[PDB]
Amino acid sequence: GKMSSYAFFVQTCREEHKKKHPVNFSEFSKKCSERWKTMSAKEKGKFEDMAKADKARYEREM
Amino acid sequence: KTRKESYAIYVYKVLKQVHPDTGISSKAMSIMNSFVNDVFERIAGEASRLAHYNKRSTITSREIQTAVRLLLPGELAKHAVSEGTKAVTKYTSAK
Amino acid sequence: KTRKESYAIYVYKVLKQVHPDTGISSKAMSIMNSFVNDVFERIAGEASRLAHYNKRSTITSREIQTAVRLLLPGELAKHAVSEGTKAVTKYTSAK
Amino acid sequence: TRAKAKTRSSRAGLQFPVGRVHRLLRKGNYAERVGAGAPVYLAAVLEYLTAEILELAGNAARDNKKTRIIPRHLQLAVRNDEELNKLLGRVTIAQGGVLPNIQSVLLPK
Amino acid sequence: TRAKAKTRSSRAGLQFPVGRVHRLLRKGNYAERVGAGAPVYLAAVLEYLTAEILELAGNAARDNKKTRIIPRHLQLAVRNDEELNKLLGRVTIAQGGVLPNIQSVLLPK
Amino acid sequence: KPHRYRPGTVALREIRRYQKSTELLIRKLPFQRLVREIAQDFKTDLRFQSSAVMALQEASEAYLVALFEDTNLAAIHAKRVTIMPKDIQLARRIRGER
Amino acid sequence: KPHRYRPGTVALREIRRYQKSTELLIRKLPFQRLVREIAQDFKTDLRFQSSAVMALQEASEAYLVALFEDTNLAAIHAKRVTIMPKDIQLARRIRGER
Amino acid sequence: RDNIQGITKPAIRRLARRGGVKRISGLIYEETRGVLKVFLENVIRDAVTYTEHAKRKTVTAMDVVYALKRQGRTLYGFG
Amino acid sequence: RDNIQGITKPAIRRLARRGGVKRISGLIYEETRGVLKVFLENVIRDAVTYTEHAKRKTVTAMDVVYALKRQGRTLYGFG
DNA sequence: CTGGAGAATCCCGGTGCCGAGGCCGCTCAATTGGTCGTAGACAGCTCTAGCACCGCTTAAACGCACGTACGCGCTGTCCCCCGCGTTTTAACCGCCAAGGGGATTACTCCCTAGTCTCCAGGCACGTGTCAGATATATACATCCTGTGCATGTA
DNA sequence: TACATGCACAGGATGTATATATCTGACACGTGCCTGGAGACTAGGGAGTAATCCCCTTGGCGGTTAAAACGCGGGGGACAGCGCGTACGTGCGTTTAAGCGGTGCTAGAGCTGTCTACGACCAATTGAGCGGCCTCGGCACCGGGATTCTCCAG
Repeated sequence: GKMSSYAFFVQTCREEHKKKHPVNFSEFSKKCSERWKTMSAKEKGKFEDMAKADKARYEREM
Repeated sequence: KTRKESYAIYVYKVLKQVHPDTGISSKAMSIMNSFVNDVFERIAGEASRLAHYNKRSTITSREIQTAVRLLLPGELAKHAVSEGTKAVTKYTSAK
Repeated sequence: KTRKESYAIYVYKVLKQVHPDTGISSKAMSIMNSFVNDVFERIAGEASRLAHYNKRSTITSREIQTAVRLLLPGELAKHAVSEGTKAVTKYTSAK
Repeated sequence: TRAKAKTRSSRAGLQFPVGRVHRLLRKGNYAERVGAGAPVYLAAVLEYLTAEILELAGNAARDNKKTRIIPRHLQLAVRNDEELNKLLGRVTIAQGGVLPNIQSVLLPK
Repeated sequence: TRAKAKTRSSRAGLQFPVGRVHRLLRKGNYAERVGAGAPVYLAAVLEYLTAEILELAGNAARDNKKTRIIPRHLQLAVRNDEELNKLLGRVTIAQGGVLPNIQSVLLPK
Repeated sequence: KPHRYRPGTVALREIRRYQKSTELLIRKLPFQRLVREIAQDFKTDLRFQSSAVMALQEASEAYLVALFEDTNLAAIHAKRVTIMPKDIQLARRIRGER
Repeated sequence: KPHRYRPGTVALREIRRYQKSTELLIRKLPFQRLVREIAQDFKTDLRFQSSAVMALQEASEAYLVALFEDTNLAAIHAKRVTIMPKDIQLARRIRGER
Repeated sequence: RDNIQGITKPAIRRLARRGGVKRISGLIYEETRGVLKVFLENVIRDAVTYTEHAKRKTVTAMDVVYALKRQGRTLYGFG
Repeated sequence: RDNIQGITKPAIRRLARRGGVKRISGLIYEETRGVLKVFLENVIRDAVTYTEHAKRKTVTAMDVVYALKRQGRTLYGFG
């Protein structure tokens, strides 16, 4: 299928805490979603382009 | 004294289709008349509850069909639904 | 969004007469609401059959009183009939 | 003039009384209104269920070497059929008696 | 309405709603017509049986060192009283649990 | 010496005669007096239609006969063939009457 | 030697805990998949409300727990403390559920 | 006087034989009589309740079948 | 990994412990899974029958409590 | 019968939270006060069927004598199931997105109820008769101890 | 060494089943009629529909930890023989009361005709009860201690 703009934000937010500056969903979803609650429209446009590449993939993958 | 209705003549008409040679005692007839009235009140009572649960106010062949699928055991239900569907389909051609 | 009715405020008003210092949780309240709905249907459904057997078209206090005597165990039936008789007597004389 | 009447059961092809069943649905207080397809479906189901129990009771009458059905034959018909014994699973038939059965460990061997 | 209104429950001396009980008796198809004494009798019975189960549940709550009734206390109330257990003999209460009970022949001596 | 059937031989012969017949097994007048005596506690000077005491007898015999089948199963589940008061008390507790 | 509780000591301790407390005892996802699998035979692509599977679990655990009490009585009647399949089969037949 | 004794030992044995019972302990007769008396009390109380509601002085066979149906023991053959 | 095997041996032991059972034979587990599957089939069939009658594609908690109430096992707590 | 160590269950102080319950605004269902049509209370009649009492005949109940068949205690011997270390695996804790589908709303028309008339289907009743219920004899099928064949020691 | 005793009949005795000659009351049918259903009509509103709305069910992210699964010893309960006393099945005199068939009676079911108290239904008009909303307090995990049941070598 396809993946959301939030899914690519969660993936990039997770890599930041995981190996960019050193996973389980349980406690991380607070920090991740409260960051999404104030995420900037220019970052949202980048994650929307990622969601567009995922949707272009989904049109082939079904 | 005054007239009391019962299913007895219709039970006897059906009996003479299924076993033309047999008869039925009056004690067996009052059991059959009890059975017809019991199954009537069970089906109609569940059709009433189905109509009320769905906020409708008309009892219709859908209500009777679903009441027959809940009340009857597995093989009797498929046969009873088939006889009812046949009868309404025939009736609709001449009503 | 659209209004859904329940007995919950009356259950709470009765609780605050018998144990004024206690309260009731939302899961206990939906059990109490279910109990009141079930006992209402059990009394009214027998009152409906009592009226029909006697060819009457009206449910009255006699039909409700008899349905209570049929449905309730012996010690509850004496009290429930006494509370019902007191309520009809107060209502009729205060009207 | 007015066309010669014919009973609603005849239009349906039934022998059970569609007009009575309609009056019983109306006068029984089951709902505010009764659709014309409901009495036909219900009359057909009462006639079907009647045909099933009478067939098995007429077989029981022939097996008991008698020409007329009696309460015994209705009890034997119902309790041998594995679905009529569910439909009538908490009904007692007056003068029906009991279906012959003995527990195997009671036998004299 | 020229005079001032007073709820039928207030004339009857009840907490339960006489008017609602009358609308439910009318719209439930229980009979063709409903007499004015039937709702006040039925509302008084529902209020009484509600007071019984809540009284015993508030005792069970206090004895369990709590101030809020929860499903457990309704089960403990219903299963200890001889008549309420008979009235509710084929009803289950979600989150109620079981009444503590061990057969004496299982005990360790 | 005279003939003897062996103990339990006539018991099986009786089971077979009473499962063959439909007749009522309680004596009618004794049962009718029991029905009137029980009803006397609920209303005084009460009359009974003759059809009503027959309906109560048909119901009562059908109830007891079915309880004896359940009692027989409760006895036969233990390694026994004699029914005992414990078997009635089990049957009526599993059947939800007590 | 290390400490041991005797056989059946911890069984009575378990009986007490599970009668003291109101929790559901079947694991939720495992039960929810069984409900969906059984439903698939009656209609395909059927959805469930999150409270509908809870109502099915509450009713199911209340049924099996009430069956085990009658099963336990059928074992005590036969002079045994161990429950066995013949006890479930008796308990069902005496309540008319088989 | 006592009327439950009219449910004789031979009568209870015939009911037990129709139920398929081979051997009967001597304590069954009093246990049965108690169980029958409790059954009749439960049916005849409801039947008298229908009779009083009808404002009648005779019990009628319909009151018995209504009392039996109301307890989940439906009796066919008496209308 | 049949989905009925998700009713684990530990879970059946907990249900039997709430039922007051001290000792359990190893054949109880398959007998109890057979009984549970029969119970669920009878309730779910009727709940789907109410669902089809409503022309809906989801089962709702009301369909379950109506199915249980029709089978004489009234559940309180879900309205 | 028990002193003393082990391990589980408990009683209490501290700690955080999210659900009970109290408040406010607004639509909708319960009052109030008409008119009017009829369901049922009531009184009086008819006559069914329930109650009471008796005599006679006869099956069924009962009370006892008799003696195995069954229930129950006790012993002994396994074979399971329980308690618990050790390893393995999948349930469940949060957050959200996508969209499938219950919920609501405005339109509108076909179907059910009311309301006539006016016969023919279904009841109460009367009436012969034949299948079920008796009868007396006869016919297999089942039950329950001694009787010899054919087993085996002496 | 002088008869043991299984055991498959042989059969005497006892019941259940079948063929059958007559009798009778309950059945299947015939009929007069009368009332409940059908034929033909109109009106309004429930139900089916198409169009948004928005909401909640379905799917998805891993880690870790808690629940399930596994392996094992050994104990204590399931279960099969055995001995033995008594309780309950069988069968006979004897007795008692149920079932029958008359008689006679009247309470009370079941009904019709009437008069009115009572409930339906409509048009106003409020105030009770619901949804949305906030907030702070009862309950639910913690963390020690500690205590209280458990098992076994004394």
